[PDB]
Amino acid sequence: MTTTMKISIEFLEPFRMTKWQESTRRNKNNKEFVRGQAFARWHRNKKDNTKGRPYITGTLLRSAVIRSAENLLTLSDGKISEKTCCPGKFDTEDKDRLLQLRQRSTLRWTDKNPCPDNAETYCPFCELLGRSFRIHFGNLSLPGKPDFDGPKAIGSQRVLNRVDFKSGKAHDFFKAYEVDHTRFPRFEGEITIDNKVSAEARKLLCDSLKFTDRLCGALCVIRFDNLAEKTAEQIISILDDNKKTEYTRLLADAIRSLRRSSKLVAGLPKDHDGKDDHYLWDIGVTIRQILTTSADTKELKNAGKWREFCEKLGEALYLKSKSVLKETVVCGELVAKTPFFFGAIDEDAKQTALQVLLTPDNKYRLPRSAVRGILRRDLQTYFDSPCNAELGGRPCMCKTCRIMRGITVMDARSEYNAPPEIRHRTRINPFTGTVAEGALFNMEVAPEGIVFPFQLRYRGSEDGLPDALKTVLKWWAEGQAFMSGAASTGKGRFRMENAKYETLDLSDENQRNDYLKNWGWRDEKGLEELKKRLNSGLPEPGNYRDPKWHEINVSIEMASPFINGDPIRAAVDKRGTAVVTFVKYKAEGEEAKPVCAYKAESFRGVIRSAVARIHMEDGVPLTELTHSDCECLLCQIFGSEYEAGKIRFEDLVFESDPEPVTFDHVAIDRFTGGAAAKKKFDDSPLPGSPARPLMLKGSFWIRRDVLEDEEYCKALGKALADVNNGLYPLGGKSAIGYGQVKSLGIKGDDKRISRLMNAVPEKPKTDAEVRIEAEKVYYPHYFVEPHKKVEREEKPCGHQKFHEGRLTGKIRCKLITKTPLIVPDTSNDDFFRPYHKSYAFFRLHKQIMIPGSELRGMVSSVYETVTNSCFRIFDETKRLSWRMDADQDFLPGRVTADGKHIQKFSETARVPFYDKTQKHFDILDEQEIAGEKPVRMWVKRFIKRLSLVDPAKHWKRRKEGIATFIEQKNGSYYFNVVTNNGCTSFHLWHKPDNFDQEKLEGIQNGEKLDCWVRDSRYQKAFQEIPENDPDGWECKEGYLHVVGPSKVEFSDKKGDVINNFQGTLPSVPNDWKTIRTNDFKNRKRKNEPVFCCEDDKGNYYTMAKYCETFFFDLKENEEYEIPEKARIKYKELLRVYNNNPQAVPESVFQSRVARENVEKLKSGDLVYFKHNEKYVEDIVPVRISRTVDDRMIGKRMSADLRPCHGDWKGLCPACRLFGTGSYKGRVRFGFASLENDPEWLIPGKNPGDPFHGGPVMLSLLERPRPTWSIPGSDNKFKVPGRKFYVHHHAWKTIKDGNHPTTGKAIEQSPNNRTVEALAGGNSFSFEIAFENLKEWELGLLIHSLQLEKGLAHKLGMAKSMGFGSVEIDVESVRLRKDWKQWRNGNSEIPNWLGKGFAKLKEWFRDELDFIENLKKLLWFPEGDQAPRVCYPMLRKKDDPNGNSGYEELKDGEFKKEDRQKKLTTPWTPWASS
RNA sequence: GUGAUGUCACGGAACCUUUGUUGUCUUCGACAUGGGUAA
RNA sequence: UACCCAUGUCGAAGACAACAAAG
Ligand SMILES: [Zn+2]
Ligand SMILES: [Zn+2]
Ligand SMILES: [Zn+2]
Ligand SMILES: [Zn+2]
Repeated sequence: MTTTMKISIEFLEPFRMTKWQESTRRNKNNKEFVRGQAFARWHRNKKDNTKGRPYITGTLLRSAVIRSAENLLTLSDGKISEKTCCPGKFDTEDKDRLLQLRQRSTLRWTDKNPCPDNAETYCPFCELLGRSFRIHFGNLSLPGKPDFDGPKAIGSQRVLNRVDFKSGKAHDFFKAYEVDHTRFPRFEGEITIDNKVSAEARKLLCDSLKFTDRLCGALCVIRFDNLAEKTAEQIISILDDNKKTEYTRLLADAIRSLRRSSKLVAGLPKDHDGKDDHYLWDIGVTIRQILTTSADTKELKNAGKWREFCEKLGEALYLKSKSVLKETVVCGELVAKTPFFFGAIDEDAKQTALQVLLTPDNKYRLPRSAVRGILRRDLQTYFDSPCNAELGGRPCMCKTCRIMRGITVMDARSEYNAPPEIRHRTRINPFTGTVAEGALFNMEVAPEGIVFPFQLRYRGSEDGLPDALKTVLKWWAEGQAFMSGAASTGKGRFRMENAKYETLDLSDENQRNDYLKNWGWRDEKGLEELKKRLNSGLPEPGNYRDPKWHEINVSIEMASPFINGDPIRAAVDKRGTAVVTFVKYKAEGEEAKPVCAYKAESFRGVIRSAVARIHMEDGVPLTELTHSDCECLLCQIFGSEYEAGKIRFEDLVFESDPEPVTFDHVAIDRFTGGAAAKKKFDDSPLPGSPARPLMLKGSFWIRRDVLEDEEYCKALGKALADVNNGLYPLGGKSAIGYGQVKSLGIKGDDKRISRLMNAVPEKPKTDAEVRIEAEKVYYPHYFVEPHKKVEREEKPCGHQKFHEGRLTGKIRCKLITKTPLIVPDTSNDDFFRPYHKSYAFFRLHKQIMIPGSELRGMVSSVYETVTNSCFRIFDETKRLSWRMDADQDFLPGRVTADGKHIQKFSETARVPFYDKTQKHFDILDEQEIAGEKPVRMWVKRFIKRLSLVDPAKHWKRRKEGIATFIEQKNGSYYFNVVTNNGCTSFHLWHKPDNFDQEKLEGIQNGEKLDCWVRDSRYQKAFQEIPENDPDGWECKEGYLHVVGPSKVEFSDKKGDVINNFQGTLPSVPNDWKTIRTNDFKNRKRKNEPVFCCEDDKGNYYTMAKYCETFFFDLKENEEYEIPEKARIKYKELLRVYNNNPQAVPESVFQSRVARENVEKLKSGDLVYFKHNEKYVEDIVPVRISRTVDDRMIGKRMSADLRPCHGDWKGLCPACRLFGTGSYKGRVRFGFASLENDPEWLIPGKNPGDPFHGGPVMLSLLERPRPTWSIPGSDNKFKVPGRKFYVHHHAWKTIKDGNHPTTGKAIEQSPNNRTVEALAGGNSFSFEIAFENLKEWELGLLIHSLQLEKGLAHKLGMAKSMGFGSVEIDVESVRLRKDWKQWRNGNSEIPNWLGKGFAKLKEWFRDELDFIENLKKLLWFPEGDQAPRVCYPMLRKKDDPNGNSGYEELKDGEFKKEDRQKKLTTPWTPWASS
């Protein structure tokens, strides 16, 4: 006789579920199992499989109901209905049977004895306990009994740590499964109640069910009545096929960044010319096309679906890369004033190192655990007493724990669901100034401005909230709620807003019953009614305590460009650039606004370095200290791995919205003087200049106790003063003038910290002498042959501190132009044009200036020559090659079926193919033409010519014989000649012998006559014996070498041979096998057959080759193997053939190697080869072809002169001063600013604006040719030296349209430049910042700058044609004696120069000849002295002046034997004239 | 799928430390092609 | 198997090297 009451539990928060465990561990000795006794449980349908279902025990529900009953009986003085309850019986004989025992105190409401063990009737409380089944609680299950694969199908495990209060660092953690109430809100069950129980027991059960507010860690209401995989495979296959796997990770991070929107697919960058040949997105179908067809797929039209697709694809690519009781309700919103980071790692998401916590539907989550932890920390801070409570046991009774036992906080989420942003973070090596090994990672960051609903309920005996809670909530109201991790980088600062508080008296019977009836107004509907009763504001704490953190505002003025780089954003950005500045997102509504900001991590690192460089502990600078378990200044101010820091830097944002500009850079090879291979690049920094300085303003929070301390204030003041003196540039690429701090100023410190922030020798006369003759013509560039000794002895000083005896400061110099100067703005190529590229001068904010990178390059090139050093930029991997001449050792051969052997054909013959004397093309198969199948062709090696008259009147070896005349036709005689006493009889046709045929004109058929026969070399083969000469043909089997009609001459202007062509010029045929000879270059003798044609693309073609080859007499016994060196040389030859700008525009006239893009040597190939012993030296595909050098170009140079590899071989003085990849340089080159209004070379069109200038056209600036200075493969030829262009006044001649060498004209072209030049007399002032420079280093830098009276520099564009001669005068030197004191060093300059020259004497005692050579290359022409300098022309027939061209110079003056000495002796003429 | 006269698990901040940075003159002249002739 | 040269056009580089998380 029982009745069933059905119950339902609805969860308002994600609830906690336990990990499944077998019955062997379900005991009292397992910590993990007993920890989850208050959580939901997971069942197994079978023990082996994880397929199961979540359930809630009836025991947990019963315990919660009993606790609520205790509370209700306490609030009603033990009275339920008209009966009084007993104090309750909680006393068990067998303590062991109880899995757990109560460790909280039991509420007490009466002094009576508990009910008797055996009694006729029991109080309602005892009936509810179960002493009077009577009331049985059944397990609650999901409705419908659904099955799930496993716990991870319904929930995700999360880590919850425990943080020490004093240190701020965690020391332990535990995990639990969180199941979202959105997916699984309701659990249903039943309670079986016996009919004999009293009505008061049922009333108490109902009241306790309605009073139970939490269960399984969540607030609850109890009521009783393929494509991504395929895309990844395709992308990986495309990368594998094209050998572009090194771009995989960059493609994994970029594609992942596409998860924000599919619109980014159309916004992907293109090539530099606007075409779809981007080096990343057009690798292939292409990757861009794959992403395009994935974007508009019907499946991925939803934003969430596209985000999931992008995340899965990025992950796949990354893996490929490897009594009195009151309740106060406070409702408001927590708003993020900074980015925040609640850490939670997904094990299946390995692409991001640091991740934020999200809901299953990708909403940002403000967890309840973090809010409780922050509340406890803030209360402990308020009380100034840490809670020394250990886990487990009876509850702690401190002031904090008492407050926390009445506190309930709702877990919160946000409507905003955009994916988090990814930030790059690194750690710098203090000694090298570069990044440390392995210190590169990325962090997920949630945007600022996200709003979370916030509800806090406090249940306690006080009238309202305690004073501690009031003060903590007022701290949070002032925006000092630091909730999340990564606080030192200014993350996780919230402000509580729209706060309302209301107290409900649960002691009142009416209020208690109202609370019970409405379930405490904790559900979504109940909160709506409750919030109407809430009153705005917060209680004012009587004993209010000030917040522990104080805000200090920083304002930085930088008169220079700035960049905080982000390469992935650039890889995705619409405008193709190598790197772009960092941009963050802030949340507005459901949208994200991107803004440019200086990362808080970078500013924190710079400030920390500034503090550490000037301070040292116990004789050791703070940087060198291990910073483990120490009390040093750096750990006190900034924290360490042991404890949290007392300072927190926020992101500094730039005022206004400065849009970034694009600066191009190219590395200049020190040998060739031109662009180094692959070293062309872009940068997109924020533009800054003295005209419009960047203003970077932000805040950082410092703890009050530090701001009170005098020593910390003094340390921060000295560091910020050194930053204020420009000692610490912000951002990257400061070596080229970026991010120079003009001024720093802090506010809000009450002046505690800011109180600390507050004749040059004449150029020496030169000794250099250069004699110039007006007749002589000199070369544009010469080479300084360097001294063999490059000093690697010194070790580079670290950037960790300033050193005694070393000089730090700034050099202000005046750079003067002595000739026109050209520095182009290459972002736009149409400044002087309405194609022919035309560049404006370099201007920043419409101010003419020289970027620091060009000045740095020029000064570094001079410095590498003053002190002998390595060639810092040099393409060592280049392989030189030359063309053969018509002058033997190459022999025919066929590559065997193995592929590692080539046999040797004994003989070759010329088989006419493209003339009208045979039908070989018709009577040969494709396989025979290709050389696959052997063919039988008659060959003749000697033809016979005869004279009727005995040799006279003009052979040297003739055999006389009897000619029997057969016939005469076509004007040519025909007779069978029998000679060698009848041994050899052959039929031959004969041309009329001049002055001889007339004597014997009489034609007798069957005659006998006297003749003399000679043999001539006629090495030709035909498949069928020709009818004219059916004698002396030997049938031989061999292979046909057919490379096509390759020997061709293509001219824009009509050549002599094609001009005399009679008829109409035919079209170029598509099939190269149909090409037939149409004319003869020597028509008189019917030789040199030629095929002439004309086309629009290539103008006139003249193909003079009519014979293919026939390889016969193969030597199968003889073979030669192919070394890998020969194979790589042949591959280089093939790539040079295929990558040929000057190739003929018709592929029919190209060889089979070039017209069919032969990428490798394969089996069956017929080639020429030269060999040594049993291995092949060189292989060529045609008769006259390319010769490839065996060694790299860098081998032609001494190893001491090669670029330093770091990993410290050591460092040269110039590499030491300017830095390498592993060592940061100690010099920073700022932008030179033009002092006055510019005197220009050419005034522009409009006289209204005088600052702008007019166009001028340079001649063709062509690629430097290393093969000229290096005449060939001989080891005698070396790298002559470092190229330095001489000073000359060809700019005057080329100011008109006069070519430098010729002067005929300079017409526009699609391959030349137009520029505006700063005429001579322009004055710039610039500053070079240096740190830790020796005396001789400063002296030699000054010498490199000033040079001597009579010298100059060359800077900018078109140095060969007289442009860019500039001079530098050192104006002033400021030296950093101390952080507070600076003194001038103009009196110390002579000592600097003397010590530098003494160091030069030490290094090179009397071998300073290079200096003089450099000096002669730096010598500037005196008055009444104008040398003439120009490159030669191709040939003398192209030069009106009559000077010898390159073809006439390679033999003669600049012959291979003496070209190097001519080019290594400065100012050496190449034309006497 | 929990036992039952005793479960503070709202008893526990995934927390602390790290500079997207180092190096690079928007520069610049001789090369490309393969045969033809031996009346 | 031994000589002989003939033709006059043409852009190149477009990022590279390193770190890809540790304590
Ligand atoms: Zn009782
Ligand atoms: Zn406590
Ligand atoms: Zn320390
Ligand atoms: Zn070096």
